Amino acid sequence: RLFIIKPSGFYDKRFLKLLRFYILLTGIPVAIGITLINVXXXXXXXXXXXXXXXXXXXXXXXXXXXX
Amino acid sequence: YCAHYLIRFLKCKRDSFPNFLACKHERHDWDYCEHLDYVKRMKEFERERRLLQRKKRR
Amino acid sequence: TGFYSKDLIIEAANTSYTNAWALLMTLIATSFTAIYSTRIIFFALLGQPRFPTLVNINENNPLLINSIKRLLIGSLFAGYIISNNIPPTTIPQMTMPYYLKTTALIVTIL
Amino acid sequence: THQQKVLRLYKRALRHLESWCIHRDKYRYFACLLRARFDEHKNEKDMVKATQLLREAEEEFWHGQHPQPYIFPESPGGTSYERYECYKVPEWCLDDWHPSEKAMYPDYFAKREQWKKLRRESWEREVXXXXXXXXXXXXXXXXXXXXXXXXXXXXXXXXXXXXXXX
Amino acid sequence: XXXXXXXXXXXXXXXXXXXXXQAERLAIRSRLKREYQLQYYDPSRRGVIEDPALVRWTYARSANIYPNFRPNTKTSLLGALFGIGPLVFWYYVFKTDRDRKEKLIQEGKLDRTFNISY
Amino acid sequence: NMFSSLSLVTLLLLTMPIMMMSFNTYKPSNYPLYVKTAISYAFITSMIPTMMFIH
Amino acid sequence: PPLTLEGIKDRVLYVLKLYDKIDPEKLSVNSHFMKDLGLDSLDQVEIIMAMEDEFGFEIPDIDAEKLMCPQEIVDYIADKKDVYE
Amino acid sequence: XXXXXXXXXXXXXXXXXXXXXXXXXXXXXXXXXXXXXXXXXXXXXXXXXXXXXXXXXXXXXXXXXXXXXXXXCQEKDVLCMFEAEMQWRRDYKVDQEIVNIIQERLKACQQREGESHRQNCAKELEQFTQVVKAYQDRYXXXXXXXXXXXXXXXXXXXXXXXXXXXXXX
Amino acid sequence: KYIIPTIMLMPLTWLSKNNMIWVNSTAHSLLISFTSLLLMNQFGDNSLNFSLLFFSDSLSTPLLILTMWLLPLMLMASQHHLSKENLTRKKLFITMLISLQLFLIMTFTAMELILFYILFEATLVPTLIIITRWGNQTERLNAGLYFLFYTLAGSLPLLVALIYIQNTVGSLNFLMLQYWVQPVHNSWSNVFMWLACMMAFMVKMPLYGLHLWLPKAHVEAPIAGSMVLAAVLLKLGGYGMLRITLILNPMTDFMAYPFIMLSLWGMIMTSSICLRQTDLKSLIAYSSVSHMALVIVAILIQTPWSYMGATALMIAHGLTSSMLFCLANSNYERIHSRTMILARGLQTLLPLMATWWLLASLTNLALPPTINLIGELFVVMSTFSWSNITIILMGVNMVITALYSLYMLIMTQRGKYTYHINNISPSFTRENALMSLHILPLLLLTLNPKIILGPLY
Repeated sequence: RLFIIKPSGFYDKRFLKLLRFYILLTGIPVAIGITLINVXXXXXXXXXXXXXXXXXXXXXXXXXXXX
Repeated sequence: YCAHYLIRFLKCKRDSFPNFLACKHERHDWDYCEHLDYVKRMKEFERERRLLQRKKRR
Repeated sequence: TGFYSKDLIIEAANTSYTNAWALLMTLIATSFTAIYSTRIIFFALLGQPRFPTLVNINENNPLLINSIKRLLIGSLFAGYIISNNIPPTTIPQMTMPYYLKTTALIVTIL
Repeated sequence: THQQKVLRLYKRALRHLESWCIHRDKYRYFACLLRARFDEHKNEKDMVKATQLLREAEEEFWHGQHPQPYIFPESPGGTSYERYECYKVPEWCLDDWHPSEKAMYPDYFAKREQWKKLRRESWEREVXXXXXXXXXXXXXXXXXXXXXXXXXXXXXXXXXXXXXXX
Repeated sequence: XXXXXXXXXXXXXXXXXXXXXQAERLAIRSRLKREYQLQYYDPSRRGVIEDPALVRWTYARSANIYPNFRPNTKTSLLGALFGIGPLVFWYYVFKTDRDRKEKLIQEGKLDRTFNISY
Repeated sequence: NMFSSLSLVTLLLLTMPIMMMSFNTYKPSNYPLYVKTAISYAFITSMIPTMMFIH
Repeated sequence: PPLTLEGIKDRVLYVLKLYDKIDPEKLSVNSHFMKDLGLDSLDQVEIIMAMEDEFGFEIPDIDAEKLMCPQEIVDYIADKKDVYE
Repeated sequence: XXXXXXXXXXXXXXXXXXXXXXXXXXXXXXXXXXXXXXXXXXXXXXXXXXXXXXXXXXXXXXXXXXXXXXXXCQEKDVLCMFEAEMQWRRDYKVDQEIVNIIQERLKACQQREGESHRQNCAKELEQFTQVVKAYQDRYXXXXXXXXXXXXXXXXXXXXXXXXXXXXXX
Repeated sequence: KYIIPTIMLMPLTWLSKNNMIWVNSTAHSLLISFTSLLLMNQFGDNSLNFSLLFFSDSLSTPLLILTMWLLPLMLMASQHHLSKENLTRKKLFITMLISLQLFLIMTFTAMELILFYILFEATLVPTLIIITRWGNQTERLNAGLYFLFYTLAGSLPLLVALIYIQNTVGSLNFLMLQYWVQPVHNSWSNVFMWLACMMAFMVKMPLYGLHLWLPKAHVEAPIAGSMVLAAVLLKLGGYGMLRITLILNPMTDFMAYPFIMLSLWGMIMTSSICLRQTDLKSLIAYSSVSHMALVIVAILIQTPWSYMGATALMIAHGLTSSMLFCLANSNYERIHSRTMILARGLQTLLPLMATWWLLASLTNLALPPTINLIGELFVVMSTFSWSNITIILMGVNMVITALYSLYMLIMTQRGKYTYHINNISPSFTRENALMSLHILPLLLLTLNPKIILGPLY
């Protein structure tokens, strides 16, 4: 057994823990973002009829989060 | 240039399967036509050398 | 596995309209490969040991045996799997049995 | 000094000899030949003749000077790991370690704290002893050894203690 | 820069003047080392030491610009030809290439048919 | 159809240690062995499309 | 493999005994080569070079004059290469 | 589909007559991996597609056509120019991606033939040369950055060359 | 939407108690920067005007987002400084940044030239007070006077230039109205009309001649390193060169020809000096000359491909050079000198900051497509259509782009540090956060760089 070369480590490893804790905290809407495609329907290609041009979303294809 | 015997090599490769190294009959055809084609190209060079000797006499 | 890679280039190079000085320079280099390859064997490995240090330990580890032995399959069967399975275009070996074909093998011997 | 200049060239000549020769038995043959060449002039002391040979020693040696000489392992300069393999950590970084992590393995921290307290007390005594040396400028060539036996520590304490470990 | 023989141990004599010359070099070497020795070997410091020689090295390039250059002579004009000069050098290079290009567009087209980018 | 799917597997296998590099799960002394195991199965997944290429 | 303080002294003494120029009975370890052992001015440089070949090769030109005794040379080689903990 | 041409149909049929061996390594691995996880991926994709049920149709593509061209209205006035300048920029942004489709037709030809390369196709080669040459002359590609006011001068420059050359012959 | 909440930062710092201040100034600024990305990105074929001409929409400016990105970052690295002095002095030099942020938003948003001019020179006033105070080394005034008498000497000719255009040809105003502009007939009287519009932007965007404005501002440090990020904002603050060259003088490019040749030599000679220099901050100061010289080349070609590389490099350099200065500040706070040779030691003493040193250095070179590969390479590709000779000169510059970065690395990658005893703690939690907030936004631009280069993209 030896004492070996020493670094700081305590300041270094804590920052990576503090960074990832706030990635994981906003990693929940990333998980919801997958289910938004799964549960809710995205978009279908269809010809528009003369009745309404824009309602809520004017023209948006793919992803419900875009609308 | 070979065309006919060269196409036969691809026929062995089409139904090759595991252990595809065992194909000698198709490989021998590529060594027969190309050797005759190289000899035909060598014959054209030999004909040009023979024509130069006859032209020098006149 | 040398003939299936190195020797195919030398045989193909001789039948060309390309530069003669470039062709002659490559032939000296093919025979030059034998010098530094033997300079690993004869200079260091072969003969009396030079003795680098008093009491030097050299032993085979379990991690070493599993690496070198399985590299031997790749260094021997390379001319069986890669050369045969891959579809080629235009055969080069046809002309000069002693001047072009034999010269690739004779350079390594000489 | 005349004696030092001969020894410095002779040390270089032996290590430069093993670059030309391959085998160790052939190395010993040429080593005896080099001894006979220098012993002929070593017998008598000269002021003009010996100094002429010293400048002559640079010749012949410089004619065969670059066959890529061997420095063997970790050597000052040369080739193959001069400062490599040993990255090391400074002694200043050891005390810089934060709590909680410093609590792990307390045997290394407590022993270092005892040496640090001894170094702090001896620093005042070492400063007076260093200026006590007779020069009255600052220093002459090299650092002076300790005279006192009770106080210990010869001038520098952190010079030998805590350096590097491979 | 290198001469016919590389300088390392060439031309050395003991004499009397050279013996005192090495004594002069060690006198300053030991003087500047001891003031470093007094600053390095104490735990009470904690910080980066100044050193007057290193500060004057940085001051040599960052400052001492306009205190110098007061003797301009012919050396300064030679430096101007190496600076403002090469700017005029490319003026007869880029224009000649452009006049070569501009003539091709109007008569005898050289530009590729499969070109659309910029 | 299998040629397109299996080709991306070799690309993904090499990036999996990089995905687990940023903390994720704790691996003491096993990280040098984890690289060995990742490339070992990457060779087998690359052998099949080359065998498909001969066919 | 790590080097021991007792092992390094025995290794240096073994090389000096087979040198042929120096007597194996006259000098052991404590006796200095400068006064006790019959060694020339040029002989000390050759003996120091052979000792470096067996162990870790490190020999300064300035420190070559300071080292003469086999007991002192064994301690100087161990301290520079970091030995005995 | 519809817009993209490509090849009509690929053959792809195995015979396997020479050598008994272990049938085929390519055929055995294809049948095994189809039911291993490829069948599970098809089942999971069908489970999510059925779970959608209600879906919005949406307009997607917008109309807006002509509204007077730029080479009809003149003189510096914001009321007339703005509608004309928006029309030209609409055409220029679409024509950037028109070429992309024709470029991808040439990309599809290169892979499908391989050994033939330039010996066959010909239809995709002729279609690319006609459009790019027209794109180089009409839609800037030489007359600096995009501007609708400068485009009319670029069209006038090509028209002046047609009037001068035909009059001589 | 953008202005008004930025103005409300001024009463925020003064009303809050002495113990806080820094918590309120940083947190509230971050939520305003989130809302800038929320609304400004939406555009049609041609980007339609925001409202009345006070602050307008963005046509080819995602560079406003960068100003909002540095809006909290210009407070993070300045935390080490200012703390020793009075509480009233702390509040003053946060509000000078708020005033900078107030005027910098106004420059990029407002689609104008007449009122843009009185916001262009208006950024110089808060930076002057910032530079002339808190400077640790001397010659603050030999850099402070040079800060104005380079810029104002070149920019005051815009009063005789811009007003001369609107008196003859309609009015400048909206730029969306600017289609009245007829091509210049090219005469000896029209020479000084073009020069006066250019010389203003020839100073802020440094060349080979009249370039000494920039190194004096960087070497003589204002406050710590966070104010040097605002000096990076001044380089990209002269963005009107994208607008003037395209609209005001479209036919004029014959007089641009000598100015390209000046900037082309401001690539080899500006890089050569950036090798043997002593100061760590100076080796970023001269690399910033050559990196912004690439943009000046791209503008004067006027090709649609070059503006793509021009707009990319404005954002690319704005987050890479500022990243490098934060690393220079992190060594300046520990060693207390800007010398490269003296401050030597990475990995051994600075274990995690050394990886940030690597990522910042390599981004100056052409890495996998982050932003600088979309920046630099696009200009080099566009220069060949101008002339074939360019890449022979431009390729040599690509060798020395490594010689900025690697020479900064190697001269710090030696694990000696014999003279240095300080720098016990490697980096505080805020110091490592600074380094991440510069590279990770560029790493997110790998997926979609549409909001990084957009003049008709």
